[PDB]
Amino acid sequence: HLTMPYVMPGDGEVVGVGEPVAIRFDENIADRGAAEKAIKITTNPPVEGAFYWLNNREVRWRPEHFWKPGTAVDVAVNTYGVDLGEGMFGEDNVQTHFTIGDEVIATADDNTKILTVRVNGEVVKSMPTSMGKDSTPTANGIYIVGSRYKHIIMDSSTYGVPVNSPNGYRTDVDWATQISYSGVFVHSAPWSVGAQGHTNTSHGCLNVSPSNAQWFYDHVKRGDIVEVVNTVGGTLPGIDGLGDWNIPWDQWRAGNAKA
Ligand SMILES: *SCc1ccccc1
Repeated sequence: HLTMPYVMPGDGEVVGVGEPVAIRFDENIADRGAAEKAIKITTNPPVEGAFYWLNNREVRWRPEHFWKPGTAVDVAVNTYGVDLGEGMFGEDNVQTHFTIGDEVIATADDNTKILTVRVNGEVVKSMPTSMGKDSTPTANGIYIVGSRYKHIIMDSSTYGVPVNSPNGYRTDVDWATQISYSGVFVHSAPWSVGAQGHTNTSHGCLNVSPSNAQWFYDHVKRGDIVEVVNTVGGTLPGIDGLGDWNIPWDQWRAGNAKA
């Protein structure tokens, strides 16, 4: 019984200031503490960080605050032959190096209905946006940018939710940047340009103009941050998959290796 670790982000990547280290196993880990002790993270400049498990197969490590731009990170997952509990052994090691890019923080403020992109503190874009309508609102919180798609079909049935049901949907969109595993995206919405900056019309996604969505796709990278503030929604879950920063540091740091 072997289990293979997979580390994100990829070796040689540049990622945003929000990117956690992720170590994800292809089997449930019975002894989380054993996995944690086998994983060594080196930072330059050196920063404290801590492990927190999103579920039984994936642990994350990050610092208290967003990474400092230019930080170099080395991840040594020394799991080959290590007993991860219930007679499961690590199949191999993984060794990954990556670097933190520029500080890119985009804030969507429902009081202004503008998505402002700041690069190292400077506004580079101000994008009118239309967010989730009151019945399906966009959650407030900190979102980590994930994958991007030039065109993607978003079908609720991907999440076990029938399309012709209350929480259902089926649409195709261009220039989509993923910001939660729950299915929140920044994307092109030419049909809501009138409403962008004025009225929330979406199902939760951040609708922007075709040009702004393409800009986002081209220039915002994995690990950059989107913050949503002042909506009528709740808070993005800490264990979403891209919601890691919504867990306060004191809780994160304490971890969940015994849970
Ligand atoms: S963008 C569609 C969507 C539905 C539910 C939750 C989040 C996003």
